[PDB]
Amino acid sequence: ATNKISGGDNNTANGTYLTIGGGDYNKTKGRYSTIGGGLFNEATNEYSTIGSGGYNKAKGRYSTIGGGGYNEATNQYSTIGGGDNNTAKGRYSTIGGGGYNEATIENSTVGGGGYNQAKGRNSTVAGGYNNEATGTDSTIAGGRKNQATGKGSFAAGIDNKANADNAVALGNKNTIEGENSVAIGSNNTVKKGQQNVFILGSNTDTTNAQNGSVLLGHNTAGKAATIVNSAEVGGLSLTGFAGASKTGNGTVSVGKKGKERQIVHVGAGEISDTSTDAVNGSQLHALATVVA
Amino acid sequence: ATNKISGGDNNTANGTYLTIGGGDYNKTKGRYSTIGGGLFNEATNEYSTIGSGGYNKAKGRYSTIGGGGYNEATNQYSTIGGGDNNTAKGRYSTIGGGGYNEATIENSTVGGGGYNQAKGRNSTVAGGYNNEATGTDSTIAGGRKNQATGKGSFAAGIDNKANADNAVALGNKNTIEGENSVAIGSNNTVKKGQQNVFILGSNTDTTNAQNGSVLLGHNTAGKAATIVNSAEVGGLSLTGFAGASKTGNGTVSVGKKGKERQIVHVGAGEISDTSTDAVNGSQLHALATVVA
Amino acid sequence: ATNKISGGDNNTANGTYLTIGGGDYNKTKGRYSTIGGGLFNEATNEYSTIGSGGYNKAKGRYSTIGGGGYNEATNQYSTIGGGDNNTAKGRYSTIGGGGYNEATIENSTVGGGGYNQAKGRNSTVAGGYNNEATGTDSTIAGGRKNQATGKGSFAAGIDNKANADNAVALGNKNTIEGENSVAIGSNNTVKKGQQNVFILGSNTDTTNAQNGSVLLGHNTAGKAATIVNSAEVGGLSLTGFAGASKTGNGTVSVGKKGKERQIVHVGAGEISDTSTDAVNGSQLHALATVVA
Repeated sequence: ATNKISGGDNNTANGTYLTIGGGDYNKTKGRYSTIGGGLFNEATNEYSTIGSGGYNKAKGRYSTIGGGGYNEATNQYSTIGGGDNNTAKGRYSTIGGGGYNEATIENSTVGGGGYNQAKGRNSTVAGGYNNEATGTDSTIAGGRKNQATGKGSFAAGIDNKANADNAVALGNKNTIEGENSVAIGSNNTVKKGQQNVFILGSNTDTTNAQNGSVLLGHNTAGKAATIVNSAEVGGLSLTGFAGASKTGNGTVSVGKKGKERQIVHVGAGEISDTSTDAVNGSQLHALATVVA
Repeated sequence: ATNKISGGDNNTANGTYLTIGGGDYNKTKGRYSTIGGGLFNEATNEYSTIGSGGYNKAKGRYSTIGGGGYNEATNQYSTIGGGDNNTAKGRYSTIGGGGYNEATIENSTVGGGGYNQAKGRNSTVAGGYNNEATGTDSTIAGGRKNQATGKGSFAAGIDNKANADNAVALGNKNTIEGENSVAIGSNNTVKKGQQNVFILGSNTDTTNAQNGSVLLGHNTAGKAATIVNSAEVGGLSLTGFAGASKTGNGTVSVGKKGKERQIVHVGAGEISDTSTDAVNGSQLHALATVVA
Repeated sequence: ATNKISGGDNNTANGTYLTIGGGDYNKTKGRYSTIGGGLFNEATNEYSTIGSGGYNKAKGRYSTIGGGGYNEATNQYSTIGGGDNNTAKGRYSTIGGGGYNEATIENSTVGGGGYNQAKGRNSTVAGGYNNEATGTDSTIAGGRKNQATGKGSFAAGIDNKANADNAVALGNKNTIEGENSVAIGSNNTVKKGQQNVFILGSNTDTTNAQNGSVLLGHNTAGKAATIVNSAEVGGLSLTGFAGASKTGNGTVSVGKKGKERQIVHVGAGEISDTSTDAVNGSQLHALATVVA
């Protein structure tokens, strides 16, 4: 006799200090739970809340469904703002609204949009469509058809995969499955076992890119690092080159075979036997002048 | 006689299983709609919800307004968490809260903040102020005065325009209106018809940057690619250069005229007639040594 | 006698057109405020709203708390969707849900997650864990333990500090405290007084990087710019170098001492006395051929 249920013949209460504002076929269980009205809403557990709408289920302690239809807030401190067929079943999980979204682990959030999944702990999908953040601390800023399965990974745009730890995939069709790698632009792939690779470009060819490679530009291809201590030009040998690195660091690429790029506005580099500064045309000219 | 309306003399119901918790001047229409209380709230259609507040309008099926004032949730599965003068009129559209925000198409989302507009399908504005995402699958992460009119474009910071397809504008005053281009930093412009341009820099001059150009650094200027098959130094001709590309790929720029940059820690490149590897100072020194 | 309070012996109303749907120990003050039910909820001021739950406080005009526990919406047009111990005390501030989140200034937003703080005007934290956006127009896209104290700054991933104006920190452990700088990758530091520095790389050494420096790649180190007008190789002097810039622009770095990187697919640059185009191996070979 502590409950305030009113409205319909089929509104049922099974507990203490429950309230149903009206509508019909609404169930309440537990203690201090509330349904504002609507149709076929279930608010069980302690201190749960359903604003209204239809076929919503707020099981779990301190759950909240603002309204809409077919939403399910399960688990402690869940929140669904509203929308269609949203499922917040993580602790402190949040779905702002939209359709068919899932926030399934502790502190996961979905801002809205459609068919988004925040499945990682502390993962976030701000909005967009068909985005899937699975890694711990992963983020999808928005867009469509992104994946962020990496720990603390970040993805935004269309069809990206930030699918290794600390992966950054920005733009369109960037696939990252190698640790600590970045791809910004379009159509870029960093495969598993290609580590520390950085791409600011589009339509790159990363077949031959070793670990540590940097790729810049449209149509740029990776290349294996070669050790060059010396060279021979028709009997004449040139020895003592600096930067003939033993380690496999990879190479900074600015184009591909047949589609090379000029590097412009380069300052004059040191000319000495230990110098690893790049050389510009005026410096080579200077020497060629003497060869007259 | 299936309705539960109570509270004020001016609360009106026109339908089946409607509920008004209290307050005054609240209207309900349709079936299974609910107003918790407050003032001048309109909940029409089937299964709509208004928590409370004032002058809110939840027309449209399965609409939800949590509270606040002057909010309008129109169209199926709309959600407004609360706030001032928010308009969610897209299907499954969402506005978390804030003031004067608009989510107008299917699956669009506004997290909060002020004067934000998610007008593209699957578009997202997480928050901030005066941000406008118009493209399909476009994203504005936050900040102030951003635009994302491009399909699957991405913008964040202050005063950016990701206004071409797959455009990435990050930081302050990056304007992109050329396809598949990226600008990260400050004060960068990629105009319409400048395609595949990548800028990691600030205050760049892109007047002379052709398609495919890469600009790195503060004050960096673009430059037109030149074909250089050979050169002549005082009667002496040097022929057979590799990388004298016929195609217009653009050029990687690291500075501007008068403010050139050295490129440092460059590994020794191949010295052969097909070599497109960059050359360091020790390599030029090596040859100069022989010229003694 | 304009109020509709029902449910418990300890539900109190002190104002006009207030409503309490049920539960117990709920307080209402002001005009047109509403509590759906629950336990120990306080809805004061004009047009405030509490859906239900426990120990929630909606002071402030047009406030909204959807549900959950221990939430406090203070100040005009505040919104808390639900969750645990959230505090929205800015004008038009928004918290989607989650636990222990704070939106404290005008137009600030927290999408969800845990221990997030939007303390800057127009600031946004989409979600994640322990993120702190303090700057005006600052953004944290998501992830864990980020800071964005800079005006219009942007951070995402794990443990970043976008802590200067227009700072972009993307990935893991990027620290930016220098004006208009960008760090994308892992373990990068831009200190106060290092301006206009751009890093696309990881584990960089920025001790010797001057203003305007660009660092590319894993393990890349900055280097001070040197003026090189001429050089001397065993009595032979080479004068008239172009790009011997007087200004301190900094240098583009591609590696570090002992771990240098080759730059590959470089187009042939102009060979003239004003040429600042980079030189490739085939061009140096061409000259070496003549030295036979």
